[PDB]
Amino acid sequence: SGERREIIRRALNKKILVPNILELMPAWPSEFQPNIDEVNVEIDEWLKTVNVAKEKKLKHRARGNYTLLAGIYYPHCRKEKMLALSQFLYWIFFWDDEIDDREGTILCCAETNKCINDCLGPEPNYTPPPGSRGTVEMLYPILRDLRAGLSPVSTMRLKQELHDYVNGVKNQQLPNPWDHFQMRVDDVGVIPSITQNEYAMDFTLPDWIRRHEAMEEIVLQCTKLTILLNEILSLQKEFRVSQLENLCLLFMNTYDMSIEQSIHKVLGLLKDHYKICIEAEARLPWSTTDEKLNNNIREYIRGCQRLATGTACWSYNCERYFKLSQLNDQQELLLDLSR
Ligand SMILES: [Mg+2]
Repeated sequence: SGERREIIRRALNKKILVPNILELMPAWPSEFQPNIDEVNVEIDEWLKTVNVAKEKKLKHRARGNYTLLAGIYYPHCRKEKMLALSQFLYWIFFWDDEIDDREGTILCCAETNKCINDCLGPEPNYTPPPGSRGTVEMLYPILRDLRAGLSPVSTMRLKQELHDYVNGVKNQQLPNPWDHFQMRVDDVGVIPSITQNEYAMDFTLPDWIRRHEAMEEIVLQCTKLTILLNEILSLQKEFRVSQLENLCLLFMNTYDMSIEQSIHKVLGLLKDHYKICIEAEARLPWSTTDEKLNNNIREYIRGCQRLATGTACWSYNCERYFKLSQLNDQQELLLDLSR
């Protein structure tokens, strides 16, 4: 932790201009669900019922505005689907925030995993146990509404992915950068939002295509790309609260890279994984005859891409990570690791 102090020292008050990450994924457009505004109104009415601190809810609604993120993740869904999808993102940010006490983390993950089993398992019960904490209580109806619009095929995936997320977060309690990177792969809750594209677009991907090596690769690359652009876009926010386990800082620590080189290395990894992913599209088992099947493969991988581009584009349109003033007229971001 002299280790800590030296990272803090080597990056304090550094200012780093970041190129528009969207440009690094040039073939993948960002779009906006056209009913975001009417959904936020309903999301606003709904949040009044959520047993979370009004001031915590508003900070998330104002600076996070996760309905806008859902609208970028699922820009082509119908508005009726937007409600549950948005509700889901408020849950995962409230829950993730409520964690960031070993005893209390263990207890909360156990209750959350139980909620997931109770809602998405084979003997469903959508009634929260009495005394449930607010971030667990709210999840019960949200998983129920999502389950109502998924096939059991997609349901089963969302169940595992959520469990994986929860258990991942329970298991986070200076790491080698590659160690940090890989556990974020088998943790971060991007893959639940790939599966929720099935809910949004009212289709199911057959397991046999999902297990195909190109499809798995595409999911892994878009998960990796989401993590990588998030490592850069969140460096300011986490450095200021001395969350020093950020891939950039960890490249600084392990390899004695400058922060500039470190960010630059992350930007190259992005470019690498973006081309790996594009190449995987050629190896997908596209059908010669089945249009609907091929329309299902297309929407699925569009959800994968939109998760990387959407995470970036949303971050460029909300204040969760930096103040939007920090963007120049080229969507370039001046990080300011001042404190
Ligand atoms: Mg982050």
